[PDB]
Amino acid sequence: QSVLTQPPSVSGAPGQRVSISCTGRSSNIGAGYDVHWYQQLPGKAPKLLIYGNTNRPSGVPVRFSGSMSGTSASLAITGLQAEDEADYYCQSYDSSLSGSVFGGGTKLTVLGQPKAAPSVTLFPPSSEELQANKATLVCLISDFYPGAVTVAWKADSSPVKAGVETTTPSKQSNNKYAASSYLSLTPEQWKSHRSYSCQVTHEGSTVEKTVAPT
Amino acid sequence: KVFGRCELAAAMKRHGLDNYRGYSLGNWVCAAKFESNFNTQATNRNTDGSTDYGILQINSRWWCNDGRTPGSRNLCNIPCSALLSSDITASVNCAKKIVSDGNGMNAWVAWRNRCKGTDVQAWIRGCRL
Amino acid sequence: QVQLVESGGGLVQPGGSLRLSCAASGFTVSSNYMSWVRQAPGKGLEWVSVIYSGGSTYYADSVKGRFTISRDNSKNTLYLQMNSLRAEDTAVYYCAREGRGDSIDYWGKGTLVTVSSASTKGPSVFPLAPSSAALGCLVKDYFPEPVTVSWNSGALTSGVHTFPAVLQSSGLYSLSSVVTVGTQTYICNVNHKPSNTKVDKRVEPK
Repeated sequence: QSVLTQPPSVSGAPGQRVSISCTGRSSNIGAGYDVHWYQQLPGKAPKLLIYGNTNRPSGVPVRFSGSMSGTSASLAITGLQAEDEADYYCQSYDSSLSGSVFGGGTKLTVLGQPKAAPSVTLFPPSSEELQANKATLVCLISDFYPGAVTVAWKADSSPVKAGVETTTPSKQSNNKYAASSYLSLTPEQWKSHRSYSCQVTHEGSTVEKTVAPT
Repeated sequence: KVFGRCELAAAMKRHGLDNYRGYSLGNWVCAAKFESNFNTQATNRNTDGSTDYGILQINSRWWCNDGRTPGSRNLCNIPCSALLSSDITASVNCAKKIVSDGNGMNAWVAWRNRCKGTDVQAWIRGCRL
Repeated sequence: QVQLVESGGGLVQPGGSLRLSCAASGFTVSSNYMSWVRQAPGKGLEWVSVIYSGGSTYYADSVKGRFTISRDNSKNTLYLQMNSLRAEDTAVYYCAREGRGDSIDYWGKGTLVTVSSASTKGPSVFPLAPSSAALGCLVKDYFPEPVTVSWNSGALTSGVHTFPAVLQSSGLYSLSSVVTVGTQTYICNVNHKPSNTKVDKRVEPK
């Protein structure tokens, strides 16, 4: 992913004509070896999008087109759609390396999608876990767009930083995101407070879930 | 000389290209189609000043001498004109050496783009071989 | 119809050896161009190796000498024998069928290969009892990834949500699976294959 380069990110608006460049060299594109393109949706294997610079396999919409000129290739999307949000990869053959080569990949972003508030569910430590001398507070965040959330935990009213483990938001099967936060406590720490709170901030908008020992 | 596909398949078979270095006869016929259109006399200038010669479009920068490619190597130790004969012996012998370089049949840009991974047996299908 | 199924993936120690398999159906592996493509977590696609229809083999410089691509006609399977495995060989390995000009026609689902000195660790499963409705299971402190959480051996798939796992300070993973709904029996079937952990949990309101 070094002899073929791509921009790491490309951002477009709905209906916009955008393009993703694939910069090669004399040992690959320059030599005349055709460029192939792949679209990789979250949690999926890649799928062939364009083959032999310009050909579209069956099932690929007409808004996808490819072009090649000199030492570079271009993947063009005319009339950008929310469903096109994915990672895009160019691929060719390099005579200096004697094998197939991929570009570094381009994360395509479609900016104009409806902003989705995070669905927040907080769970207290289970009885079974407390019997094992452990306490885990589980704060689950789903169906949110864009994919940037902050998690703040509270012990009664004072904020807590220790034992906090939060995942980076990752894309679901619908362009909305999923995130999780875990608060690791001892059963003694858990019972020493009247309540614990999970504070999820998404777009200045704050949502709070509260659990208490019982 | 412009070969017919079955006539070339027959010639390439007699010259020992069927499964040579792991490439079935169909690969060599397909490569010759997309390189020269089965024309032994085909010549094509490259933008680096080199020229491709014959039925398998063998390049003067590495494999043959055409006396007009400064920085050329002549690895097949032959004048490029010898690759233009009606008899494919010289082109077959230089192709056997080329396919043994680090890239296999990918040395032929057209074989990689047009033939590799396709039904190459279609190029010899129907020929009484 | 055309199918590519990878297996043989998992945890191995550095300097260790692992053999990946890719059982194919819908075509003859001996008559096709087959390749292996890998993807390190959160990274790009990296071409590993290829076997031609006529048997020629090619490798990425990063795996040269250490890896061997092969195929068996009897079993219609493609193999990837990996030796002297290193931390950087950690990736999701894809079996691939090539089309025209080394373009890839079909891909498998991928198999995770983790090259680490850390030991396999089965998870502890805990019920996330309904509000006193959303209820689920906590799949705590496991290594390596992945884990599958089914409901009544697949019977329930409707309204389920298994979340991506957190990589804790301890180097162990934890994840949570919910389902939006005291009469029916909910049994979160957790399955962590690297440690044989197959558990059937139970979530009623406490």
